[PDB]
Amino acid sequence: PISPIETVPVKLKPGMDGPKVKQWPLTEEKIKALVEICTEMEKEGKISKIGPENPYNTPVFAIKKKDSTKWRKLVDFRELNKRTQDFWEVQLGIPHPAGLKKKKSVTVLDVGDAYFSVPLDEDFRKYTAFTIPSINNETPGIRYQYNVLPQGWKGSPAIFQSSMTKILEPFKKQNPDIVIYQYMDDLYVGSDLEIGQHRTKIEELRQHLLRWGLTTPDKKHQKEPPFLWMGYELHPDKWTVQPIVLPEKDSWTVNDIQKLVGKLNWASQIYPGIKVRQLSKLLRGTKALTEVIPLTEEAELELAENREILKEPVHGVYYDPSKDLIAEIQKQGQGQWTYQIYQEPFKNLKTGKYARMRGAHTNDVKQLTEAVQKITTESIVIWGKTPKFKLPIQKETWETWWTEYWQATWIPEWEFVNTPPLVKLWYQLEKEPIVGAETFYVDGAANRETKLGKAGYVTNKGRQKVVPLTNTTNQKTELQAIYLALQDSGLEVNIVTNSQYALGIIQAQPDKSESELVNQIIEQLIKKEKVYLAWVPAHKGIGGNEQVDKLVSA
Amino acid sequence: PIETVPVKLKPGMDGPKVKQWPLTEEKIKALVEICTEMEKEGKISKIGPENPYNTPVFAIKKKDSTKWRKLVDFRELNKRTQDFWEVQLGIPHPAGLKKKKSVTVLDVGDAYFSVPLDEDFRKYTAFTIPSINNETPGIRYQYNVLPQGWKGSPAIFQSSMTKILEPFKKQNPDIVIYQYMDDLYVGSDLEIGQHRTKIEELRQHLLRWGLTTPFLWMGYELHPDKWTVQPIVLPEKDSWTVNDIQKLVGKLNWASQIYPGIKVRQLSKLLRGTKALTEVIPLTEEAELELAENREILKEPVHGVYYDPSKDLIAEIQKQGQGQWTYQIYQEPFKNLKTGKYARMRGAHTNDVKQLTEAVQKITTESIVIWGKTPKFKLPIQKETWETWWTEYWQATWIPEWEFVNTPPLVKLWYQ
Ligand SMILES: OC[C@H]1O[C@@](CO)(O[C@H]2O[C@H](CO)[C@@H](O)[C@H](O)[C@H]2O)[C@@H](O)[C@@H]1O
Ligand SMILES: [Mg+2]
Repeated sequence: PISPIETVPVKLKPGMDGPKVKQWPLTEEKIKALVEICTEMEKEGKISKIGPENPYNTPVFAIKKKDSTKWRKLVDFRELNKRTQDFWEVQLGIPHPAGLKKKKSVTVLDVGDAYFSVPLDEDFRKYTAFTIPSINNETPGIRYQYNVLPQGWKGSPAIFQSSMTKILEPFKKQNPDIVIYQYMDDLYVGSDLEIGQHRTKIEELRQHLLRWGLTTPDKKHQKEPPFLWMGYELHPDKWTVQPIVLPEKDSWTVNDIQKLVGKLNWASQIYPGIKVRQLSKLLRGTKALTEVIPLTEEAELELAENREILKEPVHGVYYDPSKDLIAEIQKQGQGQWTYQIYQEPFKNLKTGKYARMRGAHTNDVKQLTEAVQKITTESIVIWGKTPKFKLPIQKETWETWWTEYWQATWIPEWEFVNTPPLVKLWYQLEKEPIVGAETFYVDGAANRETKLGKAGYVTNKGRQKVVPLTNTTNQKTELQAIYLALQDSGLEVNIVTNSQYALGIIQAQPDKSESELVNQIIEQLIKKEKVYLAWVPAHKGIGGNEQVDKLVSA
Repeated sequence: PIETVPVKLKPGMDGPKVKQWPLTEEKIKALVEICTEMEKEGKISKIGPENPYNTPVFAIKKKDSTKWRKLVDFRELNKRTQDFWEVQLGIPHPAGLKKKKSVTVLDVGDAYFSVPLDEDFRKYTAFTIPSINNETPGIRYQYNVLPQGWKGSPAIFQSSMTKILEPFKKQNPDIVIYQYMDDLYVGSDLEIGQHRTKIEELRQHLLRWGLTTPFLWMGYELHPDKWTVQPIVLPEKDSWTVNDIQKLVGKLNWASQIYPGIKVRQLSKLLRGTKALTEVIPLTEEAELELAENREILKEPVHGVYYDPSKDLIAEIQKQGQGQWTYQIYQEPFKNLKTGKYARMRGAHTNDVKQLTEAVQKITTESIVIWGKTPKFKLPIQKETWETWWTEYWQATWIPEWEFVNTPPLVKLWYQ
């Protein structure tokens, strides 16, 4: 006698009725294999037949299970899901084997027919109705309604996932010597008991589940390592991801690259040194999923370097709370970064990457800060604590940066590791004007309509320049003006602009930019020995600003 | 047997649907323990996924406190909850609290758990406790009593509050009491020792209702009579350079948006040529007075700036370096109600976030005391950096609204 699982009350959204969709056209092979499935569902108690007083129905179809002769039944509840109440999903994340502690005894077993072992709410079953053609819509076919959580319904996951937790609640509390990771119907069970007592507890658990109607077939019952779990292979002292198949096709479509980049993301969690910059650049644009893209010389060198890494099989280790967490980061160029998290040298818990190019202007320090913040959040999720950081940036470099930057920023306890390429600042603007350096008053101007402009400067020594410009904007001219002053000055220079825009960029000390004009200014700023930028309000009749504004405007 | 006070959301607004953010090991344990005890005592009850609402929850330690304190981020729920001033349960604000020599802040949130919460409103208080490495799905609860940090708790509970303080108020008519969220603000003009005694009196007085019917023993001292403002200042130099006058002009040009009478004509005259920044140029007869007359205008108060209770408060903060931090509070731009400067706070010279957090707490405290409102902050920080560290340093029982900005300092306007 099975114990009944208390139903979860479910509603539709306010002012909405049930679903009313006519059956899709259905080929003979599909119409015939289904009628075999429906009668069996009525047998085990999963479905009831009566329909005439039920105006609702949802479409149904069937696709072959992955390379199997079997036919799978699916219901297009997309219309019901719109009309069904919103749920709060209790699955907040995915477990990671790097967060597992080593255990002496382990088991992995699944629940057979997860969704169909939990009863649906009595009042909501009517809306799950559906209709199946008899023999090509010649006769009036069979109707049905679900009595359990159906596949394709947006509520089925969250509901079962929560019900499974209530059933486990008493067992976990009366067996604190056990650890149970539950992900949907998959159960990982570990302990430091003698395997006899482990197999015992697993049977107590195995029966405790059956008491509420949850079977645990022996097919899905893993007893001997390695344990297949969440896409990983769990050996006693090491874990590893299941094999990774990279497409080896010579003619690359968009989707093939998307598929390619996707696997390298998944691969980056254990295989150190993965890059995906140049491969992702190939996808930039409105390129359809069918367009063949020729791999650039940089993308071919990166895809080759990634295969070099995946040739050798890599394994990660398990967590030891007695030890600190170490996270070490390395720069790999082109706004890419890789990191390894470990407690013992050369025995990584896991690895990862960070290649985000956020913004038009950036520098390595900003990015390093962002990689620390990504690694931190990832560490809190898996281990509940922040790791010690080993960064390729010197204390003096970092101290200069955050003390002078105008936004708040910080890095947790960290130490320097001399692993080139180190992160550094490529130039530093002077805080006060430079005695003896020529003073350039710069400005620029462009015609909003004709898009023609001018850029130039005037100096205290009588130096002047003005340049005509085509297909430009006020912003670009104001930058070009600064660039001219930097080219035409000595190693030390003062500069005065009324461009709030140009100053906001430079003062952040970018080392890379999507604007070549900005990159050129950067290249110049690195060559100088002392630079002093200064801002003045426009059209206030000040100094050389008044003069140069007339040159570039009129 | 306490009848519930009904509650509604603002017409045409769903409940809060906010994701829970990752929590550290030490913080999950505190909540699991705290929520196990609240469930036993019936103050909360477990729920399922059929409840579509959720609010974030973490734990904090008030200043100089070693035990954890459950803190719910009811900012979303508070904005979607009915305004209780229209219900006349709104708490009036005393204009004399900011004039007292001493003010103690007492956490009376523990009292709100004695009052039930309207059954039809409990589903809006749903929250989830996460687990390390996602060992377990979310464990969801919802409140059956007035929750801490919800703007309706002090409103519904005020009627019971004024009762408890009736004898204390009648014995001590000079003391001022003000309630904001889970906090009680008590201020008097007594000597320090005499003040702290009247607070312990108020405490035991609360025990006399605790026996009758985080913890109450903690108290934090303020001194509003000692609060000063940070005005705009023009430097006093005996010799000026082209650069000094160029910065001065820009600053005076910006300041004119606040003070209408500022003028820069006679000073601009000194910048007629095309000179080197380091050149020293003297001040003309007309310029010295123009500078002095501008200094005078920055002494007297701005015209037509006053507090409007119907308008939200905004607060901006600027990082000045060397552990210095300036801020301004306003309702309409350029009509600042207060300006200040903080320095040598915790975190100085090593942690920007800890300093900025302390500053937000400092500023919010001053807005509660002065106007009875928390301002929305314009924080000088990158979003991802703030959302990674700010909970590691929060020590208050309330959480203000905030937005992020990036405004490079072209004019050192509030500092020199
Ligand atoms: O901080 C913004 C960030 O937080 C979230 C979730 O916590 O929203 C919070 O921040 C807002 C600004 O104060 C609050 O108004 C909001 O109610 C609060 O939940 C996210 O929406 C957002 O990414
Ligand atoms: Mg101009």
